[PDB]
Amino acid sequence: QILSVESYFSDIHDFEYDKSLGSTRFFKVARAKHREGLVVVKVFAIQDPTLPLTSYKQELEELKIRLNSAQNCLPFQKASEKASEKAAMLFRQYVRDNLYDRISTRPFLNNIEKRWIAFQILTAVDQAHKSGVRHGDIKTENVMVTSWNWVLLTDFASFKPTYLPEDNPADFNYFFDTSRRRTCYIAPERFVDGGMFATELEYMRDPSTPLVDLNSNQRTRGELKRAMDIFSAGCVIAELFTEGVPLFDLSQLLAYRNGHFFPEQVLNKIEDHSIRELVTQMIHREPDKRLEAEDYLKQQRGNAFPEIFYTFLQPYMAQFAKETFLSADERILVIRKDLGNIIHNLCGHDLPEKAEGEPKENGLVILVSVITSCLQTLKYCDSKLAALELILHLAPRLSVEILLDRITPYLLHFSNDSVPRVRAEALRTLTKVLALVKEVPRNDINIYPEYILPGIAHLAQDDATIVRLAYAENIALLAETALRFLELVQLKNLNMENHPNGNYDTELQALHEMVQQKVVTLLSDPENIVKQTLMENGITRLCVFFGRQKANDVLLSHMITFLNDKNDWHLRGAFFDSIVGVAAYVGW
Amino acid sequence: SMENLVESKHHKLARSLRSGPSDHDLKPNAATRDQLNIIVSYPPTKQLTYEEQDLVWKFRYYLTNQEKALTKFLKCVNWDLPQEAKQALELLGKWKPMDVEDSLELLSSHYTNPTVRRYAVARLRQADDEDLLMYLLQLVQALKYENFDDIKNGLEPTKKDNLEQDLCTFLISRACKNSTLANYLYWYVIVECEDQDTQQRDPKTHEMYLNVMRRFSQALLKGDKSVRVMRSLLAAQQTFVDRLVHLMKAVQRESGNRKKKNERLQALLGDNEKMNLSDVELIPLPLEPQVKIRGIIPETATLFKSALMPAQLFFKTEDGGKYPVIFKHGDDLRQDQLILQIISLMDKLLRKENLDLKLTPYKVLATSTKHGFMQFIQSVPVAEVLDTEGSIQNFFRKYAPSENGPNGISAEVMDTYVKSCAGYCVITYILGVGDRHLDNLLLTKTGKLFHIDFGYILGRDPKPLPPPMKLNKEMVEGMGGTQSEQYQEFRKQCYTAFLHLRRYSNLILNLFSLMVDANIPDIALEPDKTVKKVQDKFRLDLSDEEAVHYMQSLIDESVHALFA
Repeated sequence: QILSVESYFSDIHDFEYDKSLGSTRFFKVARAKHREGLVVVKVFAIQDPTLPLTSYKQELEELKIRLNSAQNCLPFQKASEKASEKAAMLFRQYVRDNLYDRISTRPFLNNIEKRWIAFQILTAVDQAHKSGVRHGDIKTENVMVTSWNWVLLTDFASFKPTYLPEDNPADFNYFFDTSRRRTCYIAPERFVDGGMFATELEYMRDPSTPLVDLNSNQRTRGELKRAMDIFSAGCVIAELFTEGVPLFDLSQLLAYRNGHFFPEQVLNKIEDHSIRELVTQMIHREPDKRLEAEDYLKQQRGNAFPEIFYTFLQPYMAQFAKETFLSADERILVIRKDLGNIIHNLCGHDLPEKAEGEPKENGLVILVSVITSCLQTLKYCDSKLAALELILHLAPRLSVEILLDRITPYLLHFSNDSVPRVRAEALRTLTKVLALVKEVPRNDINIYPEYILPGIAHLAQDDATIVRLAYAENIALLAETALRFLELVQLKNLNMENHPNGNYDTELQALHEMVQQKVVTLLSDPENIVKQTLMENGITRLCVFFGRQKANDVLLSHMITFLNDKNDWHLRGAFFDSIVGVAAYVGW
Repeated sequence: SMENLVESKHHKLARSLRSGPSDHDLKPNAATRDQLNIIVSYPPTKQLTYEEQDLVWKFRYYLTNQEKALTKFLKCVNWDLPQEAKQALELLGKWKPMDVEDSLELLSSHYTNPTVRRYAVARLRQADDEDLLMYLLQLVQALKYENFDDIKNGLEPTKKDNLEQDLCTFLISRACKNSTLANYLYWYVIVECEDQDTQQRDPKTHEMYLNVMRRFSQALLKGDKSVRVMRSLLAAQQTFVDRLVHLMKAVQRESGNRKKKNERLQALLGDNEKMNLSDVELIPLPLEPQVKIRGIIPETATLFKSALMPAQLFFKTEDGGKYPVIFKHGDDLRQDQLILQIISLMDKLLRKENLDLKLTPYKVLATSTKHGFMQFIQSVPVAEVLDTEGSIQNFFRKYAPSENGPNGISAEVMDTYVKSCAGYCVITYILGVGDRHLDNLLLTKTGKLFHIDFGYILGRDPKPLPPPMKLNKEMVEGMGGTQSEQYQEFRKQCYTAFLHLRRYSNLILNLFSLMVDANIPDIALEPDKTVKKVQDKFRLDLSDEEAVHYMQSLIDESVHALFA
């Protein structure tokens, strides 16, 4: 109990996490406590050395006032409450997924609407805490983590010693901690740094390495929390998103004291007036000019979007309540979000066409991925229904978008292979996916079927749920449509290239011959599984058949695929003849 | 949440990135290969990407061929799936032999796989006394080994109650080959057998390490030749020193004044120390496994009059001569033992570049039970030697009238000084030495410079601190005059020197990546910032001698410093 994986503990803990020291502030640490066995990354602190101040009374009350409201921000489950002598460890969940870290972790997730959605979820928290007055707060990606509902749950701990980038596809780079200061890449405040002191503490003089060289603490003055100081900090975390990299240079900081800098605006949507102007409003002089989160909101690029936000925010508050009961959400949410659809991007008959022109109702809904990630959590077969409903609800995920989406589905055939007729659910969905007509972004897309499907077909040998197999021979032509869709990349690959003498036109076809030789392998491996199933008129063991006389059922459906392997009519004919000979005896 | 949602990502990421790369082997085609040859030539620190890792997982033929490029690919992979492991162990053989240097990186906890560890021993297969220099840093790397000790615990303790996979016999085959690498390494090991009760108490694995050291001693002694029992006996005789330092702990306790304790020491050492020192049969010296004692002279024996109780004594050896020695007892001196050892490693590479810094790497070791000893020193420690002299010039002239101040010509006294000074600034750049003063400045009148306060490092000072350079306003007297000659020679030596260490200290980045796993204070915070700071501080990012121009401006500011 009192120790755990460190002698340094006073209860059951999983691990020690990272430590750090500010230039603007003192030391800090992270800790992953297995409280009730549940391992969660709480704040580290010792009350032993902090007794002299214990000023925290106020801080704990403002915590109580703030944590009271479970909005799009992060309320801690017991933070204020978790002070003690050897262990003042402010309680929090398993956080270490800082924000730019998460962004570079899934560029697969990074998307036009998504960035804007994330940004807008943060914006609601900002305007709310300004109203529920907690003015003048600092910002960096240490302040946030990414939930299963993709909510930017904003905390109040802007140093996160657990923080940097993540899954960056281009890289050959050394470590980068302390990048423009004594810790992680900060967001400067022009009045704090360039005016008084970049430091938080009181004094009456002017150090450098922690920063005060600007002025003598105005001869013993305190902190002065204002909205203008908040606009300053927000402005620096934003550009990091846009450039994918921060703006923090000492030259840039001298230029910020000068109120005029060294821009190199790296994105057209960012220099797009929509984004450029309000950023510039933050940039000129935060108190001297004006920047208003309000002005920003009123002037949302599309004013449709604020409304799309706040309308569906009502559901997001229901999401914050859902921390009570997930399975209940799944199924009643099906009921509710029939209406949700009929409100938002309504189709009259609840099966959106996945390619409805240049979208006639204008959908690009990254929020389906939001909800998907919530509903990944295991509960009840309630889920089966909503998935089938979703298959029918063939909303406009692109080929690629549907493909991104395609991560969990077969993953859940696998995850509930135990219920054999989950195979039947998945059948319908994959048949639907196949029936959808779309373009393959890359050649390799089609190969993963050609290996995925093999794996799942072994699972078919584990238990033969017949329904899946019956559809197989049909959507065999649709998997050949996946090969047509691959051949569309062959059209794109052609779009990347620009008889008696023994001409050279063979070079144009020859690689497609080898591709076809490959696809013939992909006829042969079915021909293997098929000949095994063809001898397996029952799943056969110790002179007994698990009665795959059901082959006669699937036999009608089979004509679709039967065209494909047929030319070794010798081989097919022999196996079928062996079947005929016995059927002629046993079968009526 | 940490449920199927977490895993779903991993699959989608595994698909396309796995399954696609690795297939029927053939050579890379496009001129992007020429660009990529530059890209792969990025240094150790240069950690790989989510897409660059995939490219190497395609371009296997050139990787196989470039015998030392293999490691960059090995940074990319992990042995997650048997299918991975299959291709990995296939290619382990296939690849043109790895560098013995790059073989250091792969022994890290990053790569838990035994086959890698087994094959890395073949990549660095040279069983030679180069390992003794490696013993200056390797202990922190060896700290990543407390897993296989529990495995080999099944074997080594049990059995006694060259091509190989057994690291312990890689160890035995390489180390037992030399008496220095046996005994002195055991005394070095005795510094980790010291305090092993805490590594038993918090970890448990120090008890396994006590079994390991016991079973290494068994593995050596079972070797059963004169050599094997003899090394067991010399350790035992050297262990008598432990009795002597316990007696010296008691003599330290009977203090008086500096003279009254010195008399008590001279008397107690007269009977006890003369008798014991004469009594011991040819146990080796702390400075040298070959030199052996046959006496100690308690007459000239003296002490540094301070709480650490540093000793100043002279030992009539088997070799006749009266070798000067010093002990420090009741101190865990590991901060200094590591610093002087790393200094020795740097000095070896620097001597491979033909510049000698003229600093004194005094030997240090521990015999048993946190007691320890070192090579003694002759000194002129303070600005007071130069102040007793007329000037820096007059100081030269007094001692060595060949120099005769400005009027003579000092030759090698001055040459050794200038090349030494050009060395000491480079050491201060890298190590970030703290608490320097006019009283930490041992000017040996022969030309050998000793600035000394290495215990404060990584800039450990309250706020203002020593510079990355090595100059103060006293030296600004002599050097401001000899500006045309000595400051230029200083300036030229250091300029050429950095440019050579920019060539090959890449291996030190590997050493650093393992040697960083040591004990040095406050290391709980420093690592990631330190690795970035090292590469930035020596701006390997920018190979511009304009940085030396920037540093030379700082040098101008140093003479300026009364107003700069």
